Amino acid sequence: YDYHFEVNGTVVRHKNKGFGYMERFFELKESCDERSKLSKKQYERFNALFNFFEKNGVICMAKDAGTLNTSIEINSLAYHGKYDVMKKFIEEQSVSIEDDYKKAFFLACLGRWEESYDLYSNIILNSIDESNGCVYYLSQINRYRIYQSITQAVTQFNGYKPFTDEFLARIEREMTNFNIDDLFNGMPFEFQKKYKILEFLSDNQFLYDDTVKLFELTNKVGMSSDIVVLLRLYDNLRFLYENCLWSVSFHEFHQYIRNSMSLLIEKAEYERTRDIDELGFFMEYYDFVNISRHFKIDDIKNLERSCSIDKIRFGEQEKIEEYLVGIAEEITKQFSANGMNVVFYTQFISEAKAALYFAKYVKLSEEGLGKIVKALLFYFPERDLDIGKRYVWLERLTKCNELPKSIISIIDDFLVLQAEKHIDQNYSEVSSNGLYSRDYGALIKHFEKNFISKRLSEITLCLTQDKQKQIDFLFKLLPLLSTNAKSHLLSFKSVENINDLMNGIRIGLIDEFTPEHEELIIEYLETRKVNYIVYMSTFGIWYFLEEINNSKMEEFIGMDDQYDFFVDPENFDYKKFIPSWLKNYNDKLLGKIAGNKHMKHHVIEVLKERVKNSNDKRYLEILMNYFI
Amino acid sequence: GEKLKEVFLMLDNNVVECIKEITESSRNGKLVFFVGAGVSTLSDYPQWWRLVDKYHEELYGSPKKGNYSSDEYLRIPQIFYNVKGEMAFDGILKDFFQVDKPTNPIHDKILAMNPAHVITTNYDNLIDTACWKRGKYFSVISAEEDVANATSSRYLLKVHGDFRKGFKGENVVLKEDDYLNYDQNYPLISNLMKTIIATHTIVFIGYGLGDYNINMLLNWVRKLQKDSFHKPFFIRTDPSPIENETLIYYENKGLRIIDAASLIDSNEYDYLERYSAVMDLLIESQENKFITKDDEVIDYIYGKISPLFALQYIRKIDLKHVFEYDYHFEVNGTVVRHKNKGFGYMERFFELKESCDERSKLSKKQYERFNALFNFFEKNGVICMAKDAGTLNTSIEINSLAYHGKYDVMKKFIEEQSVSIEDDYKKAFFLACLGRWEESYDLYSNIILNSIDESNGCVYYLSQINRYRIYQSITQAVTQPFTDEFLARIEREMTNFNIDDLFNGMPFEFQKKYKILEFLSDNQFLYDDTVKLFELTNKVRSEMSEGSYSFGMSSDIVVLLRLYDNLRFLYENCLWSVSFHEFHQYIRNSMSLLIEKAEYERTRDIGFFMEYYDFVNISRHFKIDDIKNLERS
Amino acid sequence: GATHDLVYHSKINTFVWDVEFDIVLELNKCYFVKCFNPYRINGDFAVSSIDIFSEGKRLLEFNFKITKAVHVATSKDVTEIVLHLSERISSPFPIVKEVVYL
Repeated sequence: YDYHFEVNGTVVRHKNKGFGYMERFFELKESCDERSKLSKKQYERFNALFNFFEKNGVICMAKDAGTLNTSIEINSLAYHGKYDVMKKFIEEQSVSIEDDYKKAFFLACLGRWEESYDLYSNIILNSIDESNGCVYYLSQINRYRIYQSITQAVTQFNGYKPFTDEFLARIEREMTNFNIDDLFNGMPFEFQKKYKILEFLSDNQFLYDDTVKLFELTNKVGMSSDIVVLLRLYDNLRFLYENCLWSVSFHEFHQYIRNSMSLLIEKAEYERTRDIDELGFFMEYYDFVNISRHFKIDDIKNLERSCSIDKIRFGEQEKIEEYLVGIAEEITKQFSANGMNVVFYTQFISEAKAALYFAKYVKLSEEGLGKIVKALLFYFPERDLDIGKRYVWLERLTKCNELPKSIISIIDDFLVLQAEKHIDQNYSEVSSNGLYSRDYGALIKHFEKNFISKRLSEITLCLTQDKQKQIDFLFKLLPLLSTNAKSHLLSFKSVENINDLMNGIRIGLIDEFTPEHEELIIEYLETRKVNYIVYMSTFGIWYFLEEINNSKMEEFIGMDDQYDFFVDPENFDYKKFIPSWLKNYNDKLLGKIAGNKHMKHHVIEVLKERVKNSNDKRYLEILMNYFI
Repeated sequence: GEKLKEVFLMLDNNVVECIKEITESSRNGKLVFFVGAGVSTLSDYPQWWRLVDKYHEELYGSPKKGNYSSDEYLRIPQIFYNVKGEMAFDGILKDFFQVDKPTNPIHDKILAMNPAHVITTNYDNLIDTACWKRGKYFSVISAEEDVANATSSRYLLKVHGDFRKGFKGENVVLKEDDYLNYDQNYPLISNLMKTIIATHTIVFIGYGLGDYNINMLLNWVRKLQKDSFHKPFFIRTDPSPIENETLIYYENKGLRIIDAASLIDSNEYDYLERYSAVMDLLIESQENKFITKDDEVIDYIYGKISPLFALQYIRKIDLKHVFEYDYHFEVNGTVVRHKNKGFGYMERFFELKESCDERSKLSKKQYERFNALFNFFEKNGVICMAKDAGTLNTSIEINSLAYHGKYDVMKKFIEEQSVSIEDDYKKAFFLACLGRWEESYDLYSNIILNSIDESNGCVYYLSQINRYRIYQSITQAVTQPFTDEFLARIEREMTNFNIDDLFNGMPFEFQKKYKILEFLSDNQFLYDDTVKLFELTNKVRSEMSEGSYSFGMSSDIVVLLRLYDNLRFLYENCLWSVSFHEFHQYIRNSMSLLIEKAEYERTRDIGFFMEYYDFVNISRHFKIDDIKNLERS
Repeated sequence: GATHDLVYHSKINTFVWDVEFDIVLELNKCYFVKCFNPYRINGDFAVSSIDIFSEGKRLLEFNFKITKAVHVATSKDVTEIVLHLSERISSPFPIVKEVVYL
């Protein structure tokens, strides 16, 4: 409490009733003539202290301020996700005990919790007397933290097989009643004096003051505390990973970056939407990493929902491309083989799903997009992404990008693989979402509608009758074929279905619309009339959109009031127009109903009635963004 | 698990009394084990006679034929040391004692009783490395210069040396001449051991009643006074049961023998079931499993709650730490079990609540104890188990004149004369609230001067805290009112007040009975509830955008009833920590997110009835600009 | 008697609550999920899409008078309750056991 060290490298005085020793130290920094005046041993001490203060990011007094360029540079292989070089450091032989301490933390990160536990023990056994104390004190803490990760880890893995029961018995009889609250109180006389800043690490909840400052953000908010808070994230986070602390893996730290990044994103959103008079948050690489790792996918969804990431831009996009291609090759090499540390798989798959989900917004190259799309389609494991969820992620990766024909080749390869896997007549096709492989075909038709598949053409040159699933699946993959093989699949022509011409035939096919299906609609509606004196909206919309061509519909007024709402808009009683009926229609319809005036002004009055009376915001958004 | 219970049923009075003394001495933390050779030799550790055997092998050649008495265990090495010298003697010492033998479970059972000190006569590294595997720093004090550099107050006193500093005969006590003039080679270790023995409860384990250390200490305790010391215990694990004349003689010598062979049935070689037999009899005596009488559970509950009859309100997340992690006390009056490996004493207590016939079965003093505990549990808002739930009508009723704003009646209470020290404590808090900070400071001082010895401790501990808090309100208040003489007086009075050691210096009874009253001597203590407010703001803020009109239970009400638990705890026990800014931020942030939260659940359209106490809390713990911004967003 | 789980997702006017249907449209163990993709590419003109399960897709011709509906937890045939939620709501599939919200 002789100074207040603020997070920009600027030091102010507080209660230094003394010489002003740091002020004299900075005077010794700039002045060259003063450094000659000292003695040689204190000159070398001055150089070591100089390297200290330049390294830890404290540059000057607050008297002489200036270009306060603040930038975090985490020099730790565990943070960036470089899992290869970590392994290559582990199997190398160490010639120092401090190299062992890092090596231990690295294979703590890789899910190799047993060998890291033992290496935490050997450092304690072999650096006890006096190195500095720090690689005897911290390694004992890290052994207890990795004990808590193993013990809590096998709690719910059982209630698939993480560790042997002998090791669980050994660490139970070893760490039986470990009290951490007296470890520093039992460190010797030199350690307690020189390192009475290293005692919060032996404390359970220690990251809570910064939380209370986040409330000052959320409460009643030039320069602001925003940047300060962000540079405090970048101070705590940098302190854990660079001194190789295993306290990063617990849930206190995860809640910390969760809450902190949540309120800075919502905060910069809030300052962006202070616009009721007067018509930044640049999101560098480290923020892309922190969102990809310390969130879950549902968190990133909710950051898309409330705050809007349209305004948010992304920089350093080449290293973002390097992190993404690193995730792609790592999930590739982990699932081109039998390699599965179950623990490391769980933590890595959280980072991987979140990273690609949040990699919608960044821009990539062609070969990088090829690598991520290939790893997302082929080598990505099951039970985490289903084939509709893969369409969500891939749809994100292809929405804001113009598809450069190589992704069309890769998705074509995935379609060939799905066609070669629907041969067995037991295939399930999960994607409980409702999205299926027909949508992959629709995506290709959305970007390159003139695409012809070669191997699917050959497969439809070899489907006689025998493989029924493969026929039906390839029928849902209709428009990407060649005409002769197309007719060869159209050996099995449709049935007398109506909306199972849509549900059974989910490939459009109103472009090919037979005249007897007008007649079949006539037959259907006259049976519904003779049974009416004793699905539907789809063809009512089809008559309203004028995709079909028949004037038989006019004599069928009264069977369905939706159908009455779409056949005759002028003679429709808008007094009995049910509102519900407006949330189930998409933009093409809600966007061509506004084209029909007799409909449009009546639904303007009833939507003003429901928005004014109730408090719906679906009807409010339809009242704002499509109609008027 | 059943046989040990049956052994507890078949124990006589005396042994049971001894077990009660031991579990008392552990639960205060005054328990000091005096272990020996026996607890080490079940780790297959090299015993001393084998060393004497190999010494005889290099001394007289051929093996010795028959008996080894006492002094041959000292003389045959001594002869060896005078013939072959230091170095070769160290050689056999290395070759025999460079071992890596594992740790017995009886070292674990010793280290499960929370010992203050551990005294020993071994030469191993078993029990200290067992402590390094644990977290309990016992400063291993083996030599005289280890005493002056002792870094803790929990010792590990190897009173004959260790081979920690080399396998040499200089550092350990092995030969006849070494045990002879011991008290002029190691004068300080014995002073510390006799100090610990005089100030604790010494329990012998691992010895036989012929051991020279035991009879040496018994010579010293016969040199002492009669009523000064405490009679030590002696766990006896011998193959033969103890005889009656050895019993009469050694009980009159000063020990208190608990035998292990006359308590269970065992064999001639099965030591470990007798060590674990009596030692686990101590441990499951701590685990309350032997408590089965209804009278006993009343004794237990009254033993843990009759401290708290002085306080006006007790939080639910403090009563969780009275019965330490045996239940989870949730804020609706419903109690669930968590880690109660025992009788289920609270379940039996609620069975004693509804059943009228059971209340007659108890004794009269425990009937009145039952009525006092009954008034406790109805007052603090804990009504029943979570098995029998029902109409959980929860309502806060703060009975404090400072909360409601009744400033008139406060004054009228202050100028009235008080006839109790607890009326003074309230009276002090009231004129702390009225801005009369000087007279409240002095009345905080007079209670300390005049309730010091033993009222309950609470109106000596809390009033000292409240004096320091009103000092911090005066000192921070004149920063940005009072005469300068009073500022000088409280500056020379409260000059370097450390609050972080006040409870650590409260006596033995206060630290045990009120180890829920130590967060009040801590600066930031209201921060866990803050982290729960983020669970609100997180993904139960994720349901407005989907229109989910759900109608279930949420943590919202729980959070609100946690406001109404902390707030009620401060005002009703008259705590001046309400006036600071941590508490103001607490109700600010908490009410902000509950108002925005109920707004959020209201606008999921694609209650929050606001009673009197919420009107008060908004009017007092906000500023006007806050209430504006609650009108805005 | 399981109203403590009844949610009324009302962008698509459903009642997301885990029942297990027994149908006549004759099968057993049925449960329903629904989409919310209004930006669907070539997948009719509707926002939602039912994906009927029979321990897997049934691969759809559907009228479905409801025959037996049982709650998962207390098993409490909630038949009439489901009928009540069909007596008010004029959308297909009132009880839909999950909603994806694309």
